Amino acid sequence: SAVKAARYGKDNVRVYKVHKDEKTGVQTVYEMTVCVLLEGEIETSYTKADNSVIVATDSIKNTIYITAKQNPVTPPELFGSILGTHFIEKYNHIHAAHVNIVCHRWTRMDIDGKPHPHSFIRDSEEKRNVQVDVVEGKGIDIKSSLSGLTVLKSTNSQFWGFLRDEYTTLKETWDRILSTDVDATWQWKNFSGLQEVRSHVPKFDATWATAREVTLKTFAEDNSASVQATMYKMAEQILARQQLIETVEYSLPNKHYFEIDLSWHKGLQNTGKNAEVFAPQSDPNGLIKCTVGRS
Amino acid sequence: SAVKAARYGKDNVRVYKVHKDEKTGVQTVYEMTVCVLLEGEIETSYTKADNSVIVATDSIKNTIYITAKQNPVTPPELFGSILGTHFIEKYNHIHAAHVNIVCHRWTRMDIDGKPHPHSFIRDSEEKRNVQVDVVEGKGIDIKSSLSGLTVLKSTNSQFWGFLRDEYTTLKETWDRILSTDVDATWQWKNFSGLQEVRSHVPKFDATWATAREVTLKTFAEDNSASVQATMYKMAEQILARQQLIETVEYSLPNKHYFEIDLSWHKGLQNTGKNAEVFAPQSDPNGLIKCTVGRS
Amino acid sequence: SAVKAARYGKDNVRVYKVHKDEKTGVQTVYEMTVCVLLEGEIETSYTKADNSVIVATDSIKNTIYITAKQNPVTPPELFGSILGTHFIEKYNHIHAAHVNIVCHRWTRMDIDGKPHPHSFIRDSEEKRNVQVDVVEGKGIDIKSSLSGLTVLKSTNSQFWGFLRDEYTTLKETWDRILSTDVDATWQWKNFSGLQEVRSHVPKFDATWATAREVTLKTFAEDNSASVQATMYKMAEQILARQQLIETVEYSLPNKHYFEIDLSWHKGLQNTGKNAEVFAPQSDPNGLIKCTVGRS
Amino acid sequence: SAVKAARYGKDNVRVYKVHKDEKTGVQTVYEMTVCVLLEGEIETSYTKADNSVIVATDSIKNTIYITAKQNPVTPPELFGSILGTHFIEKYNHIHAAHVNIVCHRWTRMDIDGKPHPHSFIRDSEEKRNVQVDVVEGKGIDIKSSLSGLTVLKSTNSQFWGFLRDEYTTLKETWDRILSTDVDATWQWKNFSGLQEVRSHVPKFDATWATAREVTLKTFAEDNSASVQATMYKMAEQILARQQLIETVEYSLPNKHYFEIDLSWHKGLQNTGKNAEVFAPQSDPNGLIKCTVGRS
Ligand SMILES: O=c1[nH]c(=O)c2[nH]c(=O)[nH]c2[nH]1
Ligand SMILES: O=c1[nH]c(=O)c2[nH]c(=O)[nH]c2[nH]1
Ligand SMILES: O=c1[nH]c(=O)c2[nH]c(=O)[nH]c2[nH]1
Ligand SMILES: O=c1[nH]c(=O)c2[nH]c(=O)[nH]c2[nH]1
Ligand code: NA
Ligand code: NA
Ligand code: NA
Ligand code: NA
Repeated sequence: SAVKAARYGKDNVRVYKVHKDEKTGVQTVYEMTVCVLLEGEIETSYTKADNSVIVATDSIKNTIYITAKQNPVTPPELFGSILGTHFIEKYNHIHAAHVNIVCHRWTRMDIDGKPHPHSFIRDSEEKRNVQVDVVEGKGIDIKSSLSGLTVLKSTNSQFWGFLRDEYTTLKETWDRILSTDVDATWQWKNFSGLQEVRSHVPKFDATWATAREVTLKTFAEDNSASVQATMYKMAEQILARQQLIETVEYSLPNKHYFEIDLSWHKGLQNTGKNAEVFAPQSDPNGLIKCTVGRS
Repeated sequence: SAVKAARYGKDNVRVYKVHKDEKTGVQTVYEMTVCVLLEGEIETSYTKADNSVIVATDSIKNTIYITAKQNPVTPPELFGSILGTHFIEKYNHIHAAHVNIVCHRWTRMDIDGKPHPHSFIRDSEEKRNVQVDVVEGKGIDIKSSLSGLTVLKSTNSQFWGFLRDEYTTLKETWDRILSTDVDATWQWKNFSGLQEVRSHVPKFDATWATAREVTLKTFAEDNSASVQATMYKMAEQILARQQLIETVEYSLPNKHYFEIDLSWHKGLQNTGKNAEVFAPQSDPNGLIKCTVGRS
Repeated sequence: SAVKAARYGKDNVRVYKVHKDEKTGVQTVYEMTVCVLLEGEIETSYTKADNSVIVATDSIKNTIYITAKQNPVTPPELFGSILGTHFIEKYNHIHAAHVNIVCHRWTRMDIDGKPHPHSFIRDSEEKRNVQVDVVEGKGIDIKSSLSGLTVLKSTNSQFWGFLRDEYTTLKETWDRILSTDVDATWQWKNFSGLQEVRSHVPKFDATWATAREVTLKTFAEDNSASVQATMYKMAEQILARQQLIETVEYSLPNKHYFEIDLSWHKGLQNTGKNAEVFAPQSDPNGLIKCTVGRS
Repeated sequence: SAVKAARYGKDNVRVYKVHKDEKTGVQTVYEMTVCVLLEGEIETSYTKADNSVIVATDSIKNTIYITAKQNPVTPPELFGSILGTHFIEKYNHIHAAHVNIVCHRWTRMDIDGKPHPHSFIRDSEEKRNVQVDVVEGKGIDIKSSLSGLTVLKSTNSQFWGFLRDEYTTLKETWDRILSTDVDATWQWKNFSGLQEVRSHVPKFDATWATAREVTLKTFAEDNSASVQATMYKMAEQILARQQLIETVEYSLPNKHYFEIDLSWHKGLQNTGKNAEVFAPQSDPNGLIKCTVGRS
């Protein structure tokens, strides 16, 4: 037998960092969950019980904390690039580092219409994520995403005109509920190394903001023909607004809300134009994906 | 043997309702999870396989939907009272109904600074809950709560002056992080029946708003001596502002954030006044509770 | 305002203990999750920011580990009694201790038909739990339970003869699937203190075994008239077999499996006697409870 | 813009099937969760709001149930191949089908040492999974796996001889606890179509059994030098025993159990050879992966 691929590291490393402006007294917090997996000339650890080539995963953990202490942790695209570059530059035999970061929300509280200097609220489970692959001699590949953005619109969603055969029972409709959990990923052009990532630092936060804004506005305003059509509209607008992204990927469940026929009870009308009470379905769910690039 | 207590019903009933203003075109959605358990003269179902006394839990499910169709579902204190009263009035042998409702957030989206007429976002997993007990000949007992409100403050939390013995290793501190998940419950005076609940309907939403506001403001502004002291301050202010509540109950975990000593690495200073990077701890956690009433 | 009730402590304390027989070399492991909440003369911590009366929850955590080091951790009824008694005897002003323990399964592996001396498997998420309340001057109250025991029977479950009115759509049936998650609690007679708990130590493991055996055998062999009737049969047999228990409590969901009508497709027969493929329903679910004591 | 990739379908489709031997009366149940995603000439659904090319995901759901009614659902490698082949043969414009199946455990109960004819227990959350990719003109690719197999050994695990630099604090050890959640995947040689999958049907269950047996025996008996070395041993034995598998992939977390130093309390000895009580750590965790193929 032979080792065809191998990677190892530390997962689920929770990190908090605070910044304190001592001249205004305003504090700012950051909280993330980090995973770092390494690749390189490490097969003998597997095949020959040779631990001399292992950078202990405990040491990987320490390195994450030390790196956070000595460098900015925002935007996460930059922090992940710094972290990954460290491993490939420090260890001769380590040739690739894979960094995943999940950013948790801590939004400043407003007290009596004023932003509070050191108090925060978690306003949703939506996450801002990055995947950074640092590969010796091949630069830095970054994928940015938002996930866990849950939305619903109560009307201005349609689904008709689909294929009908002997497996089909679904009725066509011109007015339904649409709800989803948004997972959206934008893939950056390859960067040659950390200097080039630094040169583009302002683009990371602005592109995340744009992706979020485009997603919400398109969802709210599109008289949707299907999930497929709406998500394509989102992707094409993001691409038009940031030339340094190569592709946009959406993964959207269709979280179904079923009409409930009550006419068996005293002739109650609760379907079609009379539909007021619905049954949210936990499973199954549609799952729709697409990757959009430039022609 | 003998049956000492018994209750049965339907759990995890998901319900959506929409309201449509046809003159402005604005839509408003409500989504909840409902549980209904019944008590009464039903022991023979257990002891004698006598199903004639069982209101099927499937029928309980249908009744929830029909009741939502025919009545307002806000505020949840009212809906739960209506639902519970139905069972005890409709079935001679059913003497108590226990209704629990969890309200999920669907907050209207703002698009380009305007509130959107039919699009919504889940801005956090915080819930608004009610527990309504309807007991024949003893009125309606209501407990209202908010839960899942997650907050953090980065400073202006202290913990010193506690008991020190041979089991104690914890250092005193005058500056720490405080983070918690707020669980807060206010218990209403008993109501004689549904007429009296109706008479107080505006008090339910305003009291929820007050409890939320008092919790956030007290958390943000209190230079906290302990979790115990801060939560008492919250409870006493709520009681002072709504005479119809009898008690306020808080249940707060202390979600610990540990300092990380890095001095072993190149003499790095990351403790005390130099603390910038911390390790959020998933477990264990402190758990602090209290029930406050009027003297 | 006034403090009407208060308790505080440490939750989610994970503990492992190993026992090593150095003469046979066999090792035995135990793993649990522990919560300890205290009550007593502690109101001034809440009302007056007086921390002098607080036994720090960090110290409670240390005490759990020290107690596990110095005493047996099985059966959990004994360990919890020891732990709770410690707090009320050591601290004059602490008058009640509430201990909850969740026991996780580590079952010895059999390798080539031989029990392995130091290797274990988690064979299910079923838990063995205890709730121990130690109250100064009122002894020791213990509730033992098993939870997370998930079972299914494919036939020999019925449900007919229930109440039918204008809210009822459910069809009667003489052959259905029955599946549940068993939650079963037996409440011991009050014990006067730790000496009396020690005197009964062998009864704790045997009574847990009996409760488990009775539950599985009754579920498997009863031609069930309803969940209500089957659970009563379980409870009465447990009571008959351990005189020192006062009550038995069951809480059972009915996890529904729905028939799927396929006759719209090529006349396929998949209902009633022809039912082969079913749709497991995640929600809603029936919930059935009862407490049985002795006449 | 242009669509670079697209797939869509139904997720989280829960399915139960029963088999009844009417001559012995023994029943056998199967329960799974199924996902089916399709690819093909469907871009116009995204770009042009052309729903005529969409096989509705609701119809995909119906097809899963109908297919389960008309065909064996074991072994899952066969069922998934049948299901995927259906879509590419039935729809001219659908060229790839991706089927994922999760098999849930329902193990027959033994009552009084006899296997019960229709009663089952869920003995762990371990799953048996398959991923089947059916691609028009390129056959059938199958990946089989077991996941959620949680084990612990209390000794005969070591970790020393690793790289030590200024990021390293971890002590070497010759005796530690090792615990993991096993995720193991074996990739079958490509099959030309459904006829060839049928010809190998007995190999699927036997290879799953072998992979499970090899994993448990190797874990139990290996005096482990590291997670890396132990997992390689497992992979190489599986490859040696089934010539039709091309690669074996393991993904193993190292779920850490920390020693607790108690010497600060009355000189208690609980480290090294005296270690009896340990602290299970929920996070972070090591993560170790490798893919093994044949030289
Ligand atoms: O937007 C949708 N797309 C689909 O492909 C689909 N299929 C289905 O059943 N409902 C929907 N809705
Ligand atoms: O606010 C707190 N209260 C306590 O009772 C306690 N105990 C502890 O260890 N930390 C804290 N903090
Ligand atoms: O065993 C059952 N008990 C009930 O009370 C009930 N109600 C229902 O709809 N199904 C069942 N089944
Ligand atoms: O088996 C192990 N492998 C590692 O790579 C590692 N790293 C670490 O800190 N502990 C371990 N243990
Ligand atoms: Na390198
Ligand atoms: Na009544
Ligand atoms: Na005492
Ligand atoms: Na095809």
